[PDB]
Amino acid sequence: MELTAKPRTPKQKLDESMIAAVAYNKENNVSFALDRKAFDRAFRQQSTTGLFDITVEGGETFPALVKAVQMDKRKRAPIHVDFYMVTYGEPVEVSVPVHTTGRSQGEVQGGLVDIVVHNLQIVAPGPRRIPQELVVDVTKMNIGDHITAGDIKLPEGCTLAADPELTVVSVLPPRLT
Amino acid sequence: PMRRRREARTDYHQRLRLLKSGKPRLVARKSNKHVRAQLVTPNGDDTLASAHSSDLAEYGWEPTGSAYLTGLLAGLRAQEAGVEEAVLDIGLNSPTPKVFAIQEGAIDAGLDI
Amino acid sequence: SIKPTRREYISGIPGKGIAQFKMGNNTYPAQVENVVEKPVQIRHNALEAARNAANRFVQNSGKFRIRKFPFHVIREQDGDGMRAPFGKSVGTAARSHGANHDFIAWVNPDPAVEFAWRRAYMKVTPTVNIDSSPAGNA
Amino acid sequence: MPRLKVKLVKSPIGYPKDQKAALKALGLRRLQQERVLEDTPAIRGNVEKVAHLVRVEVVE
Amino acid sequence: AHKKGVGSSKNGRDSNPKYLGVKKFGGEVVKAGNILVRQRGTKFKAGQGVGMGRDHTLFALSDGKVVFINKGKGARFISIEAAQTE
Amino acid sequence: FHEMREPRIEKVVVHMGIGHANAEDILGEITGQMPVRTKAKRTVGEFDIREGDPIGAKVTLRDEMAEEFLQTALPLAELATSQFDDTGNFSFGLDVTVNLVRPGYRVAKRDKASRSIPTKHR
Amino acid sequence: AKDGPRIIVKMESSAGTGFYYTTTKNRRNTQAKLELKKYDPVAKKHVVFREKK
RNA sequence: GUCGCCUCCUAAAAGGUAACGGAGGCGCCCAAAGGUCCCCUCAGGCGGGACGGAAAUCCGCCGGAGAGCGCAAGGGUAGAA
RNA sequence: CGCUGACUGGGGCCUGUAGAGCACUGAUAGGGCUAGGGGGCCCACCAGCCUACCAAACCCUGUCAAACUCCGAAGGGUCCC
RNA sequence: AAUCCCCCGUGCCCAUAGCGGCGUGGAACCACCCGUUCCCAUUCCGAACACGGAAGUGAAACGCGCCAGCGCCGAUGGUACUGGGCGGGCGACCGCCUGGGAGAGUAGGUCGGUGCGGGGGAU
Repeated sequence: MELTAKPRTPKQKLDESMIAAVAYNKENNVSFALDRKAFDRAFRQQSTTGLFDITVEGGETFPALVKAVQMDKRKRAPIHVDFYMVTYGEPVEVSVPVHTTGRSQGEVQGGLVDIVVHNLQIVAPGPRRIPQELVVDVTKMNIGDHITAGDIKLPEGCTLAADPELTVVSVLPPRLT
Repeated sequence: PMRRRREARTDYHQRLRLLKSGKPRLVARKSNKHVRAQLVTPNGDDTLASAHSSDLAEYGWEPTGSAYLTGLLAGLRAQEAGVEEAVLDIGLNSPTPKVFAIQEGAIDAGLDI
Repeated sequence: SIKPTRREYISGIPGKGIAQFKMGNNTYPAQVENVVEKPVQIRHNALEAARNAANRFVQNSGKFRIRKFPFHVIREQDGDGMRAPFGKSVGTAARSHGANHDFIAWVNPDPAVEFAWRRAYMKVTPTVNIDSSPAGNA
Repeated sequence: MPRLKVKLVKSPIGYPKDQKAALKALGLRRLQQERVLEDTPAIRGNVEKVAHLVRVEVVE
Repeated sequence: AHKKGVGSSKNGRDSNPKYLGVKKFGGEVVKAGNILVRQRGTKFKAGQGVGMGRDHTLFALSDGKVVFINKGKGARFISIEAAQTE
Repeated sequence: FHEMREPRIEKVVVHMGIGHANAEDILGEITGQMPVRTKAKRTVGEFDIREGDPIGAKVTLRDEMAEEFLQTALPLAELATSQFDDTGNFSFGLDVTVNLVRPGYRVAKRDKASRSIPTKHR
Repeated sequence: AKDGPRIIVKMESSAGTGFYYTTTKNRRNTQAKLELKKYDPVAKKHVVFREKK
């Protein structure tokens, strides 16, 4: 949303209210613009979890946003970001999240819980074609069970930029099973 | 391993053995179907198609003779250039009776080996 | 930064003796956690402990995860007196590099675990930083 | 032929070995005095390194 | 009349390896590159090494000397343009 | 091309070996390609602790030779089943094995582009 | 040298007379009264060479 | 306690420096690990069969050599020692 | 002896800490797949069966090293101009 | 005989050539091939090394092409570390001013590029 800059001035820039952030795209880049105030708001929403874009000179109103960056620093306040769009029908490198609900199985009865080393899902469905919020939770939880890649259950866009059997999300003893 | 330490069979380094010095790499490349040798001499040297089974057709005298000549001649072709004492090049296999053959060539070829 | 004699000649190859990592429960978004800023060969023991007392006060779901762990150690009085000092080991930990990802109180809506960790900081030693993660804490 | 005109300041008293040489080199006797030279990255360098040393002026 | 234990304490002594003559100086039929004595010198400079490329020593005479593996025995001649007709 | 995959011999051993002198001489007379290899280990599961002795006997025999043997030796063996192992190959008896030879076997011999022998050819 | 009746024993070898000898260290270890090889005494050159002493 | 000598680390990146600072080896040996000329392609893992169910022996696949080199380490390095 | 010297500019060639990194190695945590020990069940030469406790090794999420490093700068060196 | 397409000996650049998946070639080339008295030769057999020769074949090694899954290469903007200069905190240490500025991390790039000679293939 907006964000400007692109000359050659990171220090002061990298200072005050404007944080660096390259204009990255397949084939071309352009001095860092943006701002340490927009990043906020938007970013605050769900960086590489949905997507939008800003109007700098109406130039090229496109999506793709961030494919890297960091609040690095100790303090925990980012500085020096990466920005890449995608006006193509190739959209792959697509990492969008996936949520459950709380389906009661090991929890609200077994107190047991479940780790989700997954959460996210870098895949590649129908380029410029993804539900900013995709949910899938067949339920199940408790004892020494576990679910991961393999099973899963992918809708429409048949990608999987990923593999089978691997960090899905299981149920462990928040105390004992 | 480094390219030449995971494959097998060659000895190229037993070529570099003579590399050090002594003269032309009177290297004799074989392929049954025929024999073909050059003359890799030190300094990004080169060669002078000194002897080949095709150069002058491939005849019909098999191994024996072939060599016997290919060499000789070869040796003939070169000593016209201005060489003299050239180092041998077992290129490959053991100075088999072929090999040995060609070999003769050089020797008889008057190109000292 | 004086450190030890080697990873297998003086004292290197242990379990360091402690109480493992993970606790609490999952959670996809909710980013609930703790880190620091202080530098200190984190007092093993003190360490191990601390964190633990953490579980002692909570119990289940709240990433009682914790990303620390000592692995080297000091030494002192053993032998003659003060001069040519040989070495007698004791007390390993790990450098808390001037702040960083401590342990995580990670989960949907379960501050009943935030306060916890909280109780977890209180403890500890080198001050500590009370914080949230990508998004905050819900 | 950018001619450089530097002056003397903050006595190199006890300060880095070399640094001094860059002193006697560029041509640096008594204190707070003024000398000039051609750009010449050479002479240039030295002086610069000496930086804080004193003050450079583009003259002729 | 013996010696003890549980006192590791065992200082170490001296060496003296180097690249003597480093790369590209006035070459003199003398100790080329060093890091393995008994060494077996070579011809001119050396470029073979557990690194990749090679090293030239714009200095040429009889020969130099190796170090057993390190550096990378010489052989890729390189007398230097300073070896032509007077 | 059905003129490919369709087989054409390929090796085929037949041996023995005891924690030992000559017994292999009964081996020489039955064929002609003496096996001289040294087994070993260091325990007492037979009194074979000796970890560096000459007891391993193995009379290699592919093609040509093996033929005379596959022949004069294939009659006294009574089975034909199970003893059929994956890697197109198999081992029965006082010690004997023989390997298949589909068209995609050799390559696994090259020092270079050593195609880890695909599992659809073998 | 450090004379050590330990399989460590120093010896030489004549030159059929070529005259004198030449240096050598040894070890009964194996082949006792065993020790032969050629050289070249001030005597012309070469010459068989027993070692025993 | 300890003094000689071989290696690592310490040396901050040329070289090189204390510490009663860290850890570990040597006062052997090999007549054949000698000289060359000629051939070899490791450990291991997996799959198939004698005496064999760790752990061989052979046969068929996979392999910046992780085995290999009398001895401590470290460099080396199959092209090969 | 007389411009050669500390120093700077240029040009090669080197070292490879700090950092960082995990495929070499040794740690080490959350977990998945698995076989070793369990463990409860046909009574158990059964070596057939399920599964909540410990594990080895491979796989994902992670992390420490002076005597680890596929990676690699600050800089210092040395010959020439 | 002093131009391109191809195969063959073969060299430099030490994986932007390796792995592997499919494929194509045999007039020419090359191998596999056909046999084994004599040269030589296997600690066991002429499998490999090897001498003589057609038919047979492109299966295999092999050569050119397509495929990013494993690998290899790898910028820009960016953060650590720091040569030099100067300030804060008793404190482990923090910061500033000026030139140097990596790895990993997304883009993407790669399925070699290029020497000399020999056989042809282009009156």
